[PDB]
Amino acid sequence: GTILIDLSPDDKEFQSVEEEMQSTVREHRDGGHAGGIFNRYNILKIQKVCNKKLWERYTHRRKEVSEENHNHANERMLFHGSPFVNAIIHKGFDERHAYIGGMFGAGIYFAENSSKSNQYVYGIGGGTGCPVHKDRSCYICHRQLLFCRVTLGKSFLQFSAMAHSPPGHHSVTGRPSVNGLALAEYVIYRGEQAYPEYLITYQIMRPE
Ligand SMILES: CN1CCN(c2nc3c(c(=O)[nH]2)CCCC3)CC1
Ligand SMILES: [Zn+2]
Repeated sequence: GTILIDLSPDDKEFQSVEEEMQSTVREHRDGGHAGGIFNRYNILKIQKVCNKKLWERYTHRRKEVSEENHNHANERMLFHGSPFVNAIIHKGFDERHAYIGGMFGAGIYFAENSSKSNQYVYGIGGGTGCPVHKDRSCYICHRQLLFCRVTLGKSFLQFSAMAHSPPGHHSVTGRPSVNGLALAEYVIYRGEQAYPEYLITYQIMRPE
């Protein structure tokens, strides 16, 4: 039941999603090993992901969380990078999309920094890079990220450099405690707490 609707570059919605993508690029501690060397992207396409059943699954769970947290879903828009982006947009997030080895346990991880999610497009640590050239810094091959609506509810705060949520919480927030420029990362433990709203197709750009 998934349909993908292309947004025009003239559409304010295209422009606001592009800006979130470009404006949350940072430098990574690996010097670009996992995700490549770049300061900005070439955005090729932004599509709205439309699935009624997956949307209703999300909103149902959002209302449950909200009623357990003084009517506050604590909903954010966050990036997700994965080799399984085609399955996510068709069947939703579920326990097959869980980072078993994540630092906050086996859940589904999201980032405020688009460049953080970019490191996972070709797999954990960037895998072996693009399928065509085996290059984690490929500037030719088209990459995809999801920009997702995520219900955090009561989030457990972890200060730091499928499982269950900590008791009494709906998610975990990984707060950076060393790299002053890094934005937060987040984990949910139920697929129904995220909806993949935008599919973004891009290339990373070689710095001049
Ligand atoms: C194969 N899995 C795909 C998604 N994945 C993933 N992890 C993270 C992020 C992400 O976008 N995808 C952003 C925060 C850091 C962790 C874990 C590995
Ligand atoms: Zn390539």
